Amino acid sequence: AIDLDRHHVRKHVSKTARGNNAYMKLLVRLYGFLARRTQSKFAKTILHRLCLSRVNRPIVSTSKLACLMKKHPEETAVCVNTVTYDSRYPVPKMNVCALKFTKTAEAAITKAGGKCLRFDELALKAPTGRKTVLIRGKRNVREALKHFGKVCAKKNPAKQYKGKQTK
Amino acid sequence: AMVKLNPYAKIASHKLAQVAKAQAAHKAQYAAKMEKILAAKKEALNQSVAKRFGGKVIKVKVENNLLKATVKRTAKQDAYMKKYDGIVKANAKKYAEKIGF
Amino acid sequence: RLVDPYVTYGYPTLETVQKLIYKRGALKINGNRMPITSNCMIKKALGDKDVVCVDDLV
RNA sequence: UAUAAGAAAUUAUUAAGAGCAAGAGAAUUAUUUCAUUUAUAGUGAUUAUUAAUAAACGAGGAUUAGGAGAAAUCUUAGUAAUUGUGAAUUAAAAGUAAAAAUCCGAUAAUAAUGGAAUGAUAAAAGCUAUUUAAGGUAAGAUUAAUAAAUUUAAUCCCGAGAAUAGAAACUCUUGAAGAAGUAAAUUAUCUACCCGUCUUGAAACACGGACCAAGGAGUCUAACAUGGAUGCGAAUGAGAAUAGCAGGAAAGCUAUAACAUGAAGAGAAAACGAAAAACUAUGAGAGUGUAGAAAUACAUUUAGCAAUAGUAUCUUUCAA
RNA sequence: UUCCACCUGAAUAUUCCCUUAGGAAGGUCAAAGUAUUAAUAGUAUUGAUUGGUAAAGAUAAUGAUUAGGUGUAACAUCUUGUCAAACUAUGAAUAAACAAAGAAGAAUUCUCAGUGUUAAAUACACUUCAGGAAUUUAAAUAUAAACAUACUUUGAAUCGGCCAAGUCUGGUAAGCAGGACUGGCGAUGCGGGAUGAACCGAACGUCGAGAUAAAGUGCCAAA
RNA sequence: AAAAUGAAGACAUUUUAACGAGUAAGGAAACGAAAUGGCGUAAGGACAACAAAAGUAGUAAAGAUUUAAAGUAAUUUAGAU
Repeated sequence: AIDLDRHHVRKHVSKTARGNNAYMKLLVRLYGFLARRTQSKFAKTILHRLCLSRVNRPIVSTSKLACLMKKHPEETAVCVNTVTYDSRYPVPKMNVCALKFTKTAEAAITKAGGKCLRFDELALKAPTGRKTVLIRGKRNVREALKHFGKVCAKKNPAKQYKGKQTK
Repeated sequence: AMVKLNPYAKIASHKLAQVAKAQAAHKAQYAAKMEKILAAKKEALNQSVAKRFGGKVIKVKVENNLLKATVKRTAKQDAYMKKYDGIVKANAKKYAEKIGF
Repeated sequence: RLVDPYVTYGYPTLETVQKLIYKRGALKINGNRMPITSNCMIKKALGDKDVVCVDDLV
């Protein structure tokens, strides 16, 4: 035998779209083709983010796009996730590419003069990515993250799953 | 596969081919030199085995110069050979003194 | 010295280094233990280190 | 539709005939390897050529009566001081200090010849020949100066690259009268303790098990959580009850809708109820230039998401 | 306590329990899911340390202890022999924790602000060595490390252990009881020791050919 | 594991390299380069001769017994009675 540190186990990185969605399966095929041929780090990033699970693809509201594109006028927002609508604040003019658009978010983006694009048009127009802004949504805002750990802890207590006789 | 990895091997092979042939020829000629040197040694021994032959005819003492030269050398070479012998004996005395402590 | 009971070692000669690399030589390329077959693969790996063939390797 | 390719069939001859499989070879080889033989730049020892001094050692000295050995010619045996051997040393001769053999060292390799296991069959960065010429660092050769030299110079040699041209497509044995392989039974060599379980440890003198068939043991309801797939998303559900529709229907479709969870949090409670339209660090991505040069490697311009940590500011509390 | 192949693969510490045939926190383990990642080390070297073990000592402190001189039994004093788990001046080997260039790879020059310290500061302290601009720059032990490294969540089983020894304690001693470090068996087959859980060699997909390891070469039994 | 290729070929692609012991235990399904791969029992919804008679079956079903073949195996397939 050979004195190895550890034996070969599957690498914990997803290499394909999860689930049986036919359209998401093709997008991974499209960007897997672009990443291999163009060898652009943009396509490798989009391909990697297409394979994340639903909880690792957090939503991005229109207010986040509005703030992140204030100094990028002739640019395209590229978020590999659903784009929701922040009804509290107005939507300026901007181009957004996303997997999914909320019905109220798409109406607000289009009414302001912007365009809601999908990832097939973005690859057609900007395959390597030239006037794009990469955006991902916040991950620590999940209310499940509050209960992780020990609530008796002295530094960062958990949040005590509610149940019997919770005061 | 050697040539694809070490293209210099063709040159080195030819040099080794030269040396092997040259050493064989050098060995062949020297073997001839000893054949007549030993033959000259043989005839002196057969000449001096007449010491067995015999009025107080006592103590056959044998000739000192019964061995004959087989390869001829110039005056400088004959003088240098004696000098070389003296050098060799000095090293033998030098090595023995060191080892003998 | 600390690992003496588990190894043996010494000082190699030129011929030992030659025969070891020529017969058992291999390079780690892209995580793969590829044996030495040509000088082109040696140049691709160690070319930046001014090593282009199997003799500079030796 | 133009071109070699040119299949089948046919004609004259004979070195006159399959497929597949197994076995034995032939020629040239790939990886690994066995056996035998062959050189290992030891200045190691010995390998009859003469003579001398020896540090040690025992014996021997001056007539054929009886023999040994040899065709020798020359020795051997035994009934008061000449001589025998010899480690080491030394002179002259020979010897340019590489022959062969053995021992002591040193290494283990080039190669050649026979095989073995797994293959391959094709032309070569094959090999061979012819040209010009990088090179040969003791050692390719001969020379000369000398010389304890892997020191010098000279001309002869051979010759890498490159260019020009060439040469490989084979035999035999066995098999539907049964090949190769496979299976069954027997024999032989090697090999093999009773399963399940508890246990540090059972083949155990630990327990259950005489044998066979069929049955036989992580399920259902309810609450919470994490996580993978899915719909919608500041909303989601509204197969809450319930009310209607066509169709006759425990199925399906429709109902601006109570409420649940969430969008706001802290406090026992009274009483309250979130911006400096944020800041700092590292960080995803996008362009250009140059070069290696095949991919790629450096310089430079811009961007700053996620995450983490830290800051101001704000809500509630005795206390953040 | 009922099908197969494949991959990874344990445990007997610590805390609490009316706890001792059992639980929960935690360690070891698996599966899922991430991050370009101030986020490598059961190693050595160099440098500055820490410790009080082995050893050593015994008119060096505490304690134990045999004898002999000299001066005034005794006491001083100079020697002598032998000692300490609850004695120590001194003190290793093996070790422990640092450094060997991450406010993000150096450095220098110029400019430089807010608070405070201060007698006052232009000194000093903290503020991304506040901040800002130029120039220079990839250097600073060895070795290894991108299927590296850092992990996050969820969860299983387990916490009766036993063995070895250039180790220790109780015991006359034990195949006895209990420990420190490591390697094992448990969970593990194979070659050898005739036989054997733990010894020695060496860890295992199905095979062919070779060199081997422990150990062997009269026969059983290969040599 | 990494490269290459990728609308359907096929054997769950091609090449290269490393690796493969194991009690308790874990690895649900789906996921084209698949986040392990499969065998078996029964029932339900579909599909099963594409040109208007559309899986097999009195020209012999299921079952039983054996003989051979495929698969590492769970098992499957076919012949004869």
